[PDB]
Amino acid sequence: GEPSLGLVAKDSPAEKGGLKVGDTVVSVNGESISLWSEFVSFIENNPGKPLELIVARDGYQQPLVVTPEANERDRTIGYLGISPAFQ
Amino acid sequence: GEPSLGLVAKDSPAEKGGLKVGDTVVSVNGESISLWSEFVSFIENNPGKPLELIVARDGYQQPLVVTPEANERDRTIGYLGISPAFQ
Repeated sequence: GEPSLGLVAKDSPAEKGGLKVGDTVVSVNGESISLWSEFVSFIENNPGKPLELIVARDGYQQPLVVTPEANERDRTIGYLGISPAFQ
Repeated sequence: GEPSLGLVAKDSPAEKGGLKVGDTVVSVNGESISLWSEFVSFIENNPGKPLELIVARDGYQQPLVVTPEANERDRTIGYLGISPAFQ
């Protein structure tokens, strides 16, 4: 639902780019997003390409760059190493 | 996508009711489900009431009961403590 992160995998693109549990993704490449599925779409469809994020963390919005890597099960789609917030 | 548990939060209603990573939820309250979002609908809309699950684990189905608790960020919605696998 909401574009807020649960757990971040160790040594993942998400960890390397500075994402943390609890971050809310505000925008990707300047495009505002409101749905987790939109964030997932940007990840899966852009393997190897940097994504410029604005995230809300601890009451402030800050920029990050994260680059999806080739998913080990299907190298044609991107993987960041993130799970959505627990529901 | 699939109602298959990638992550189960520690000390959550999900853990306390016996759910484990890798379980697939087959039905809730006798109603078959096929989508993660359907399980989320049952959880979010039934805070504080038991849900009767059938779960598939290692090829066998078994009954479990879980009781969603009031969500942290929003105490009007139920929370179980589940997330899909990393993406």
